Amino acid sequence: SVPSQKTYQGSYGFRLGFLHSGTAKSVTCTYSPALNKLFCQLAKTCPVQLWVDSTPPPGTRVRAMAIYKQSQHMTEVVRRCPHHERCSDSDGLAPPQHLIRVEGNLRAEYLDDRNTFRHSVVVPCEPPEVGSDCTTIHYNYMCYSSCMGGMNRRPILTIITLEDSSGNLLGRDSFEVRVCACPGRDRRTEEENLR
Ligand SMILES: [Zn+2]
Repeated sequence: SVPSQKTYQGSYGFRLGFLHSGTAKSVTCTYSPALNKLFCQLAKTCPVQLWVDSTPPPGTRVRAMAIYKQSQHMTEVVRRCPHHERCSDSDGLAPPQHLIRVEGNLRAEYLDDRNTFRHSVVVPCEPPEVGSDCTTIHYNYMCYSSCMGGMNRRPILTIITLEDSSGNLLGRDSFEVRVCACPGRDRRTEEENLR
């Protein structure tokens, strides 16, 4: 099967937000609204904002999962390549096979689906810090888009779902991801191509 990628705000008005980081050659993570695509370096912090219109119930959670963007690859589980799954760069919580990690959240849980074999990482939905209007989750992507035997140059999407305590759907959003050495240059290039 294939997880849905349909944008759905739901009862709570759920959607994502991204910082405006620019495209200098030194940038480590940058988001393109025109492409709905995040460009980031290997294992670097990717701040993703969560926005809602109203407060969801206690026990609400936020899950991230990657899928291949191209239909002919959609049924294939997105996972780390044969090199990176064995490089012992564990943070003590994320399984070494998982592409997406959450940084600095001890309540993060990593799922290997018993039926689809797909990977995801899920955290409790938390209110903004005092003085802030949204909550930020810090993600890491642990393989390059180009990794042989892994993504192998195939584009992926990250799907973020807002879930109730049973795992039922409350909201959904998504964005394409390219993990690369020079996010600034590649974003500039792909945006120029689009024009
Ligand atoms: Zn890799």
